Amino acid sequence: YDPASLPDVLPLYYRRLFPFYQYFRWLNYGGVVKNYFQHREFSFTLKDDVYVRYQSFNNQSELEKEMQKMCPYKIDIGAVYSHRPSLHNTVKSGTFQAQEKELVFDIDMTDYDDVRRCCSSADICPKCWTLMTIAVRILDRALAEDFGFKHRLWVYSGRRGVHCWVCDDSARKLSQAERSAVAEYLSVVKGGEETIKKVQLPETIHPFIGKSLKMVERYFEKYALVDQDILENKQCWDKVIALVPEVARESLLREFSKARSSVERWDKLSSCLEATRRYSNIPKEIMLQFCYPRLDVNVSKGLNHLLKSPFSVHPKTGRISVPIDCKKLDQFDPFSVPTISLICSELDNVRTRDYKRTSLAPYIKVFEQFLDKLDQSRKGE
Amino acid sequence: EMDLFKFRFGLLTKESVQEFLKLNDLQYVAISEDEKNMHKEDLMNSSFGLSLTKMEDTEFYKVPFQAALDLVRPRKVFLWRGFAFIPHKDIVSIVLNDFRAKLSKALALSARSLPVVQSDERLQPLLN
Ligand SMILES: [Zn+2]
Repeated sequence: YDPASLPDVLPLYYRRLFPFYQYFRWLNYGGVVKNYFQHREFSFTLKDDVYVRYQSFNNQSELEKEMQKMCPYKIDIGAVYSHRPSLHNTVKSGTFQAQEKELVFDIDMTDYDDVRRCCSSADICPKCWTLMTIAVRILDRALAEDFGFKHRLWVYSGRRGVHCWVCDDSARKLSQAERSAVAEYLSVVKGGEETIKKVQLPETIHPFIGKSLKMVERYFEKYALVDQDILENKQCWDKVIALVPEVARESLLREFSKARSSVERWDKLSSCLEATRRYSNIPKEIMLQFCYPRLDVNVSKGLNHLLKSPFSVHPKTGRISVPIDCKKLDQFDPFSVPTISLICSELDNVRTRDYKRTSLAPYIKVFEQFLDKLDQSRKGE
Repeated sequence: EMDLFKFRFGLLTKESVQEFLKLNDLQYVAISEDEKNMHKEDLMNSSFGLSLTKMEDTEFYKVPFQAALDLVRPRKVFLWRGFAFIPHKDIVSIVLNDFRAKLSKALALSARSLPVVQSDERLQPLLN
């Protein structure tokens, strides 16, 4: 993909591929609340990194128009305000307030850098994507069981991670404090680059942590012991040794000198820890420190946060921010995600059904199913 | 008024407390015994320092998680389907919040209905 080719393709996509009808269905939420779509904030990033916010639109036609006119490189969705953002200058000071917004989570592979060995920075590979695969299951289950949020849209971020939009009416009316509470409840791996032991579970395992460890276990052997090989050599297993009390460290080292496979080393570590009881949760702390999602509480706490819009185009990879089907999560491949160049090649190879002829169709289908569920909830209620 | 209310709440036995919470449609739980057995292990691991038999001797309440922020935030109460299961100090705070809201509204309305009372000389020397 040639990023110099981005300015050539962006218009066509925004003209014949961007799913505006479903997009308006989403952000309009069945028209129940008046001025809901009209008070939504958008922000655009144009060529040469020119940023504009407090953009609002009257209806789908105005949005389609101004978007096709601007051809933005980035589209971010923001809060629904007390008035129309376009007229925020006209609103008396203090009377312009963000009132409702989806509850959103951003999980970014870059935040896992201190604990992955295959890639670094913005590089991803099939060996590390399983971490995202774990996160979506660990988090989404909580959101479906502990909090009872029923309408959850998971979206690929385009490069390094995934976003989650929780769109239940209750989740859209949550205050800042309630959002911060939700984020802290879901958050376990606490600390920066200056801390080595980032998980310190108490004697009692809270049911949520038990279910997160249960989800982790299913994948741990493949991710950590086979793929990541977190015990390949001394430079790496020294870390895991650094994560357990010194008392057994020596006892482990000799054992790790006689083990040929990291699965064997894990068995040995588990046996040694079991023999050594307050430390019976130490293996769980290691698993969490290598597998549990990291959440930027600043992303989810603030109501006025602008997050990458679904079906955006990644300025560098060119991939489309496509929704991820929860059931088919295990089959999701971030490298097969349609790029803008591929879908423009597909478009120029054959009115409201043009996208069905591209590789974008199944993802718009997943989005349509999610919107159908939202409509059913709006009606039934 | 808030102070007085707090004191009185502080003097309420758990039974009486629940009665109050019901009569005003505050609906802070009360879980059934069958549901309690259904989530026995989860409840046991949720409440800190709760023994098996002692837990069998206790009854929880179901509250929307938006009211248990201070409990949920450090993960000291189980959440299931948007409701926290809170055992039998902080609750008074929530009750008081509700009370205060209501009372403020009421005072506003009363200040709006003042002209009707000023004409009653009998009650003017007192109230004014
Ligand atoms: Zn990798």
